[PDB]
Amino acid sequence: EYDLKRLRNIGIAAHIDAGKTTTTERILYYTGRIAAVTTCFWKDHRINIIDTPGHVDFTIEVERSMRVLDGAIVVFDSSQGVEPQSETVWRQAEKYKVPRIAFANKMDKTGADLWLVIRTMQERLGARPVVMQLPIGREDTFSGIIDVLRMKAYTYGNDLGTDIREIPIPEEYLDQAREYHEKLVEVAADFDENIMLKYLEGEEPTEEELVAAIRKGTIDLKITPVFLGSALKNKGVQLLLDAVVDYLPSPLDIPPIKGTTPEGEVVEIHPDPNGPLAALAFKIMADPYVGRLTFIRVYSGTLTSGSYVYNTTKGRKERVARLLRMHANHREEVEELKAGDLGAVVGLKETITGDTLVGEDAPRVILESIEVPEPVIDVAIEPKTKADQEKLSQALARLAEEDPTFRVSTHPETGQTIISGMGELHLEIIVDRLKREFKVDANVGKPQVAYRETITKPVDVEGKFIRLTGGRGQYGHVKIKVEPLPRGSGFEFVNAIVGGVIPKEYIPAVQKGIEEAMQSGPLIGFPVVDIKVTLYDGSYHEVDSSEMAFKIAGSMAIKEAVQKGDPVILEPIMRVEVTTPEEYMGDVIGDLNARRGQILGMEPRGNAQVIRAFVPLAEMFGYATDLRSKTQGRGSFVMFFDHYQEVPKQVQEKLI
Ligand SMILES: Nc1nc2c(ncn2[C@@H]2O[C@H](COP(=O)(O)OP(=O)(O)O)[C@@H](O)[C@H]2O)c(=O)[nH]1
Ligand SMILES: [Mg+2]
Repeated sequence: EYDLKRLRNIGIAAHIDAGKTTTTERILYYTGRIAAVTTCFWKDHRINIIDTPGHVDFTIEVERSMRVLDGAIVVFDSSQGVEPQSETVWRQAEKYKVPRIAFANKMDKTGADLWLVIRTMQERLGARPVVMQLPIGREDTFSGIIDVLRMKAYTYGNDLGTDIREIPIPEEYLDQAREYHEKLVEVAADFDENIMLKYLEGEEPTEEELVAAIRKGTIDLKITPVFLGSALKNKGVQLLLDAVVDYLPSPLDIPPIKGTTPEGEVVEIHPDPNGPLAALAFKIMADPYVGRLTFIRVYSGTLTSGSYVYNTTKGRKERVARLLRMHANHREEVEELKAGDLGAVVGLKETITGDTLVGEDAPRVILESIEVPEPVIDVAIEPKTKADQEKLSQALARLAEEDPTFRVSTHPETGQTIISGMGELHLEIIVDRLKREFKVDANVGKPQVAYRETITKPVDVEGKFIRLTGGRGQYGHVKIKVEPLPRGSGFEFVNAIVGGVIPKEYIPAVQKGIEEAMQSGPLIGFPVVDIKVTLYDGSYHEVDSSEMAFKIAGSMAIKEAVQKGDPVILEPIMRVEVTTPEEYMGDVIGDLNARRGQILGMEPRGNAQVIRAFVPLAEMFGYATDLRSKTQGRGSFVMFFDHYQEVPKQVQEKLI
């Protein structure tokens, strides 16, 4: 019942509106006449449908899902052909090397043009599409579908998925079918030497010979077999299913994932169900009454229900309570998920997405790399009035338990609460989750960039606090040398206090006030960083001293030192990567340069080009629409944090 050869782990890549959801749903319908991953069945194949992100830019989720699916269906709206948006979702497939087939959807829709599609695919994407199918009918007359591989035709009696008849190819479409058949063999001839031979002599190849060669080329990323239909009026879905099993890869056809032994060495992980367990956790979902569901793909070895596993990322042993397969209609409990297969593990306390599971006494290997994102975007949230402020913090602190990659700071100047994430999009869904599904209404603020403040020469300063009746006596007096630290060494404190000069009991108070003051620098009231303070002197007033006095004396001192230390602002600098059609190389580079950018070099990927760059996060507000309207919809970028830099003198004189 389990055969790797017969797994088909796919995802459905689709443009907004192209029909992703409707295609997926109809695929579940047809496979069901018998959720992060939904399993189903087709002619003795298990298809695991990986849910891909609902818009392309979600870059992390993207990487995580493409990694876990094997093949893919790309869906096109055959009224537009390939859109700007359809182009972006192709590049992702191209980017992550995932073997693909196309689906010309919406064939019943006015403007339905198969060839509008096929051409844009060769033309704009450099795709080498192959006509696997011919349509019978046009728009509202789109009646059926011809298969030019097997030279059989299909007709659909209704929009419902209820009437299908295998017909002979109408004589009227018989010339065109014969045309695209020999072209198909012509294509398969590039992948099978004995089909070439057979081609040359006018010998018809076997139906299998032909499928195998299409498959081989689809998988090696050399061709993109193309199919069509209407998901909405149920036409051609079964054939597309058919195609998934035909041409789309099993766990075996794609090269194996790589991971790192604990000695630092990189290994290919090979899909042996009787080899060592190794598995990636790639999504957590909090099922209502089943519990906290944690979705995995198993790369090698077997995962057995009731067993104990070792989480190698968070180095702690977990226990696998139940194993589930999520179907369309129901949940199915299973004893075991073998190499190449997928599902959900129940129980599992401290495992978050990214985490690697191995089998207790198996190699302590690590599949997914490190970097936690610097929280570079801040956002303020005035609640309602103590109203939604009630449950927001309660919902924040469990939401911080399937995302460790975002800060929560209470801003102590004006008062609001501060969430700090990595991207604008990061903060936007965290906001839709706040308001929609955890019922928090509030004044959500505008995305401000996480600026910092530091000094550029050493200082030698003092702070005092001195009260006399108001209403008892107060005294605190320190002296500090503050010097610059290297970029991102952060805070260092040193106590060069002699002996009794400041009584040992007050040093904490000094440190507290120093830290307290460093949360608001003098330039733009942002956090102070990368400095080394040394308390070297001071004084005290013998009755009148106190923790309060020394604390303030430290705030004071610290704030003064920053004003004096030729202070400067630090801003986040992003590593940006722009995917442009080659015709816009120049006009896109100039814009980047115009955002104080600095180019690192364009390597081509596909028939596209990919420009690398450094650009201040501050200048990236609305790059998405700027690119779109400078590549004509066809551009797409990815940003990742790199480092902090001094702002130019111009920008400081501006931010204040
Ligand atoms: N005419 C037509 N409309 C379709 C077809 N497939 C999907 N749609 C429509 O496209 C709209 C959005 O579809 P959806 O699957 O949500 O697209 P998505 O945003 O890319 O996920 C819906 O109104 C669907 O009814 C099709 O084959 N023909
Ligand atoms: Mg959708």
